Amino acid sequence: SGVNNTKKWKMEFDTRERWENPLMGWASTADPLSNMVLTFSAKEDAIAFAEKNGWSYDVEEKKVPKPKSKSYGANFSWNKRTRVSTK
Amino acid sequence: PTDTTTYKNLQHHDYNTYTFLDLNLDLSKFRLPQPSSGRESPRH
Repeated sequence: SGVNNTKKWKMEFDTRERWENPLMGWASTADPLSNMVLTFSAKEDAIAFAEKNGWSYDVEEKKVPKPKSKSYGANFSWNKRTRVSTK
Repeated sequence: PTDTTTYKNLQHHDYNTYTFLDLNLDLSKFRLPQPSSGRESPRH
């Protein structure tokens, strides 16, 4: 339920091929940018950083949970379906 | 004046398993019509 990891903008690269190492079975790669993650304070900072480095980018809008109406008293309604059968 | 030397709550010695729910059944005729929430249930 913690939300502390949904507060900063992140830049990550497109995932590339990983393959099995014949000796040990380890996951091998040829992608030098496979672990690169950059943190940004604003969407506009991240866009600016990608553009000067010549990287094509896709930007997705931040999703905030919608405000909700919580009423503990609704659990005991006279005539509504919100009445809970158990506690 | 009342005797007030014996115990006058002795009827309960003759109660049985269904005494309470027989009185409840007997008392149904006097009750007033119940209110309604408008639905058959909260839908279980």
